[PDB]
Amino acid sequence: ELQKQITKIQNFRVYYRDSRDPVWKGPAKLLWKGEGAVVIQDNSDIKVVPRRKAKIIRDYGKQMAG
Amino acid sequence: ELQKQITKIQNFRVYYRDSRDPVWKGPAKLLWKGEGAVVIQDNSDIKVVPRRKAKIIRDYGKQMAG
Amino acid sequence: NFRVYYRDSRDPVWKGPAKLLWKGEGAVVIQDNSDIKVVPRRKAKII
Amino acid sequence: NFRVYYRDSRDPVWKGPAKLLWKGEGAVVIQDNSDIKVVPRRKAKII
Amino acid sequence: FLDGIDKAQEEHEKYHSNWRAMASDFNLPPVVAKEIVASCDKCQLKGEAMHGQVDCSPGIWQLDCTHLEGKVILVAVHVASGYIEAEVIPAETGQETAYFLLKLAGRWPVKTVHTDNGSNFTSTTVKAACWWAGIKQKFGIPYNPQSKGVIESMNKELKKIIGQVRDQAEHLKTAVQMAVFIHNFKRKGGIGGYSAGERIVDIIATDIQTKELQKQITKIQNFRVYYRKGPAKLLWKGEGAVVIQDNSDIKVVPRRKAKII
Amino acid sequence: LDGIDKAQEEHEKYHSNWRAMASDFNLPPVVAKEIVASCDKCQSPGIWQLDCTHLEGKVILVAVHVASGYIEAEVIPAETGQETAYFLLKLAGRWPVKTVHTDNGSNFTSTTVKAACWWAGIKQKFGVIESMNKELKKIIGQVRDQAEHLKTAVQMAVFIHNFKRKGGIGGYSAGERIVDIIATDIQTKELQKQITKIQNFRVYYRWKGPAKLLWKGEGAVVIQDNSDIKVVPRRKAKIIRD
Amino acid sequence: FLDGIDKAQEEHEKYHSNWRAMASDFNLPPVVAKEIVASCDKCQLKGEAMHGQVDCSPGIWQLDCTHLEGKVILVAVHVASGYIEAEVIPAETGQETAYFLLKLAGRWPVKTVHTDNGSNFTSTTVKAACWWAGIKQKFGIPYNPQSKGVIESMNKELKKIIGQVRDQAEHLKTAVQMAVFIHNFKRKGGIGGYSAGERIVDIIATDIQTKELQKQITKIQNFRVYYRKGPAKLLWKGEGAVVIQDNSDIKVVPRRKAKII
Amino acid sequence: LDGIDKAQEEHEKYHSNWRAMASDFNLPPVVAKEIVASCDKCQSPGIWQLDCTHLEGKVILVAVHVASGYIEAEVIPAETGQETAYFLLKLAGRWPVKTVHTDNGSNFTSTTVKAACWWAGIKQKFGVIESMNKELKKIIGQVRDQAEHLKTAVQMAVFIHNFKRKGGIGGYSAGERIVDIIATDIQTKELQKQITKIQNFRVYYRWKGPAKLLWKGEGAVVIQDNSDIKVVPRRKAKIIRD
DNA sequence: ACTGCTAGAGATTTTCCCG
DNA sequence: CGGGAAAATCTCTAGCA
DNA sequence: ACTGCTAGAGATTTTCCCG
DNA sequence: CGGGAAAATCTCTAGCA
Ligand SMILES: C[C@@H]1CCO[C@H]2Cn3cc(C(=O)NCc4ccc(F)cc4F)c(=O)c(O)c3C(=O)N12
Ligand SMILES: C[C@@H]1CCO[C@H]2Cn3cc(C(=O)NCc4ccc(F)cc4F)c(=O)c(O)c3C(=O)N12
Ligand SMILES: [Mg+2]
Ligand SMILES: [Mg+2]
Ligand SMILES: [Mg+2]
Ligand SMILES: [Mg+2]
Ligand SMILES: [Zn+2]
Ligand SMILES: [Zn+2]
Repeated sequence: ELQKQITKIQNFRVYYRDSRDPVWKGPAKLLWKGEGAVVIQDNSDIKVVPRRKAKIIRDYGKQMAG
Repeated sequence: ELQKQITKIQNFRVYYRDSRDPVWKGPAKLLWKGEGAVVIQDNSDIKVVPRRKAKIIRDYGKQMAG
Repeated sequence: NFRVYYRDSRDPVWKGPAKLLWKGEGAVVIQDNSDIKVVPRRKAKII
Repeated sequence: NFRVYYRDSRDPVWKGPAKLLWKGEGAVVIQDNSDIKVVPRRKAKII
Repeated sequence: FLDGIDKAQEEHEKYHSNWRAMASDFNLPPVVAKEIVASCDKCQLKGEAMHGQVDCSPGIWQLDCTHLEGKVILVAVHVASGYIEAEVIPAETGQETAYFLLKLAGRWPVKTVHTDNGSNFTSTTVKAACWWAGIKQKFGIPYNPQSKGVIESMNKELKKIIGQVRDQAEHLKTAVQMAVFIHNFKRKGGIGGYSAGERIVDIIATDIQTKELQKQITKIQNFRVYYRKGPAKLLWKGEGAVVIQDNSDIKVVPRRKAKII
Repeated sequence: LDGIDKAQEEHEKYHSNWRAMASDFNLPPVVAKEIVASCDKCQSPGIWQLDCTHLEGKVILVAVHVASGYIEAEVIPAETGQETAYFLLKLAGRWPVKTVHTDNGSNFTSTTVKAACWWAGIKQKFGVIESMNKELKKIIGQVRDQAEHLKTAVQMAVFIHNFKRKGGIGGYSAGERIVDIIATDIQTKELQKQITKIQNFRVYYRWKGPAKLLWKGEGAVVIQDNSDIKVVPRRKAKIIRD
Repeated sequence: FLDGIDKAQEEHEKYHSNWRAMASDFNLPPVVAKEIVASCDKCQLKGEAMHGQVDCSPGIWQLDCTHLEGKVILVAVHVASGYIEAEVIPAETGQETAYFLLKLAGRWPVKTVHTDNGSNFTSTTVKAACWWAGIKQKFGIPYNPQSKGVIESMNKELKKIIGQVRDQAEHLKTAVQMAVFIHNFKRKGGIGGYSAGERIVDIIATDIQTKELQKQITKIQNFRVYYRKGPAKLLWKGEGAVVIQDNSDIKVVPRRKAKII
Repeated sequence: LDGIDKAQEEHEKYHSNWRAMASDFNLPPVVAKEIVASCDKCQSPGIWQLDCTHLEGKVILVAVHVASGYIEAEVIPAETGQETAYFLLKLAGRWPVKTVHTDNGSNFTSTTVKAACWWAGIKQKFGVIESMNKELKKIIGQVRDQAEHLKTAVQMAVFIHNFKRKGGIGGYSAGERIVDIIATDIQTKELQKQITKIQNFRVYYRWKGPAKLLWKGEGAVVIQDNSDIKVVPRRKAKIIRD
């Protein structure tokens, strides 16, 4: 029921940036999504990210390669 | 006689750069000087440097602070 | 409070000091002689 | 040998291929239709 | 150095010496020298050495006009994917800009538009069109093309492809449409090795999908968490950490000192 | 991996598709696709439909993505091949257009339209478009008074149709539906790429004969021998190219 | 993929696809896709992403002209120290440039000059003046101000100080001379926390001193070294390393496998 | 450090200066300067001399750095205070000019020259210049034919004097000599800065009374107590500001 | 109260393929 | 486990005018 | 065969001063 | 040995037009 939803949210990849770094930080792992903040998992490090800074995709592609 | 000359050459500080790095590398230590190449000591690492890339000074103020 | 010094949009001359009204990531909002202005942090200095 | 492709001094259009005659740190010397030219490595590509 | 500051002040009133010169010469501490330079209006001449970051929410487009061979090309980019839409228009007028935007918003979901302050964009026509199709208009800082860096770089790229294909077409508008096709489907790279077309489809589908999934989770998962403080809604929990949202303030706390009810 | 036998049993009970196995028992999509392709008893996103419509003495070019009902329309100065070709070139640079279905007409059967189709890699073929033109005209009448010129009303009707009208299974817009359909299509093309990549290899395990490579992972290699998918450790297998 | 290359070629002949698009689509190896892009002349559109390094030998000056309030300011910088000399001249002519250079070379030791290709610099007058005072003229690549980055940045800095002091002077030439004084003696930083004036004095004195010391060492220290090869002059030795110069090729070798005679 | 007593003996035998000790027995310059300053029995780079010269009906402004004999000259349109002031402002922005010695004249005793001297921090004072003007004129005559206008011959003579004529102790040019003199002067000002920095401290060691801080290093602190320089370990001493 | 970015070209550092 | 080879990642630039 | 650089403004990381 | 404070070092930008 619910754990399926949690893990499916979990399959979504999050690219994001921080305040002063122009480089986009590698795919994290989507944990929660709100109207303005995204909560991710970047190398066993949970960060919260402003929505305006996070590009969220699935990577159709990585997914079909498993 | 001669060792005085060697150590005096040794007191001279060499700033220098390498082929693709725009940053000037901190004061090395002048070992030999020729018409086109300079031989220095940069952190127990002997390098040869094109003259056109090496600025050589004494640091009059380091010298008078000993 | 803070003084703000800032290049205006096109003019090359630096103006100021102005009051800081707001500071964001990337831009500031300043008041210089009853004239609210929004300057990039690249074109401004806060003391 | 190498082909060289290069922005000329002011013209925005890329020219080439030309022969490599010399390569330095920072610049190259090229021949394009009996016309020796000295181009910055920023404005040139060697294949 | 109480005596030197007066000498360092009169001197700076003439030469405007950087803090290092005054510290060396008048034997002042670095903080005092910096304080002398810091209070001279005639020395505040340089801004901060950083760059901002433009918004990349899945609903924001950057629009600009650009010129090529006497014609005006109107260009949009979807910021998150790099997906472009362009069109040779006959005039940088508000009528031709409002019609272009009405077409964009009827094709893709457009929430905010970000442009400079050129007249075609600051029109009442573009404003009533954005109003009709619920679009929010952001205007960057005047004469700050950096605020629209995405669309400006896309101008660069669009014109590069147009130069590559121009000989395959008679008229410029055909070259422009071919370049839009080429950028959208024939160039792969970026975050998921994608083309801009695939990437925008992913960004839009992901947005739909995750919003749905979360509506479902929050309809099912109903809990209140007390930590350290008062009650706080539970967002997600796992691996010895419990992200909560209290009083519209998201925070991550360790699993200890946090009880779920 | 461990549930491959369970997935095989599942397919022999309900004839479900590979996506179901991949979502349920956690299998790489190539392995699920192989399981669903092993049973003979168990055996669109790029087609657009084009047509012209006339309204108040002006011609509207209408293109409908049939799989979704998503519509792209504009007013054109004249029913010419130049205008049909410019429309088509705009459409293909914005949505992946593989096939266009048109009626027997002049604009659509023109060397310039043919040249645009050839440059963009679009195949041509000569009651959906009729009904959805009717609905387009209905919305154009519903909003005509909100715009002076006809092209603004046409684009306002396009907007309303693609995003303000809702129906079907779960009530989605045509924009929602086309995005999901194109996303499924990108998934499909990616899985086809992965298959076309791996099917050029053979595997030797424990040696036994040749065996088709399906999936290749960190500490396992899923293969196929005599119509029977089997997992072997990587160190005990050798992969070659043929 | 032998079959796909033909399809990837005909396609690139139309869309000019980057290597990633063709590799993804036509299932080609990355090397083969890159080879397809690499042979299309219509895709060679970008140069190398580096920068050269200008010469900094103690005898090279960079000269440029610059404009301020209708007047022409002729500027020189000593590249190694940042020491500037400037002057409001009445015309960017060869006569006023040759006279300026004759004065510079009579004040400081000037070996090479590096300028752009403006007419005042490519004159026969500037050439005969450089010839009279044994100066070598380098001309950078045409329309490459990067080759003269030092003097160009010094133009920036000179004009900034001129703006700071302009109100203290009536005429521009006075403002210019004050700005030269201020940059040369009232701004400290760089390699030895120096002002440009002190730094140039150090660079010139060091050059004299070390050339002398080495003439003396090489007059005294006379040895031939055999390593691994033939004889080789010994330059310096110490700490398990013996830098030698064989056939005009300096090399550092470890102390082992190297005998001094 | 260990040779401080040897340096003290050396100064009592030959009255040599601090630079000799610092170069010989390896001592920080403040400590050598202290040793040389402890014996009472053992007790220019910025002065320029200006004058005008007349040649072929034109006035040459000549400035000679007296310590070296290095010359800076140009032709000026007129013997005015504006031209003398512009000359002076150019000279001080290029060489460290502290004091100018001029004859009793108009150009040199002008409010504009005075204002230029005040802005640049130059003190004014009203047979070197005469002899070196003679030599300047000699070179100007030697090279006059190699240049049409007089100012080119004046700058060619400046060049020759500053760099092609050689004499004195070891045969140096005026440019060589002024560079060495200014370099010695920068050394001198730096050692004065270090003294003026350290003399605002007192040291307590082993406690004993106050003691002047001389040098402060990594594992030692050289001080002075009762006119006797002494070295103490850092851990056994405490430095304060007074 | 708002904000540089992009895509290619060489260089460097991970990742992999089989003895 | 170890080089060699390939791929991924990093570094940096022009143009957008 | 020739070549981006400089100086200031915030940020980060060493170095130091004494318990 | 250890924080706190200071200094040195690093990072990055505009203008040179
Ligand atoms: C009259 C409208 C409104 C008011 O201002 C003008 C002038 N302008 C100038 C540039 C420009 O200078 N691009 C070069 C650039 C430099 C740096 C960077 F980060 C990005 C860049 F594009 C534009 O692009 C642009 O669209 C306009 C324009 O539209 N207008
Ligand atoms: C007629 C002479 C000879 C032939 O070319 C022209 C035109 N020119 C143009 C610039 C210029 O564009 N500076 C901006 C800049 C940009 C980048 C950078 F790295 C350094 C920079 F200074 C000059 O500075 C300059 O002196 C000249 C000049 O003298 N001439
Ligand atoms: Mg614009
Ligand atoms: Mg623009
Ligand atoms: Mg120039
Ligand atoms: Mg210039
Ligand atoms: Zn100031
Ligand atoms: Zn191509």
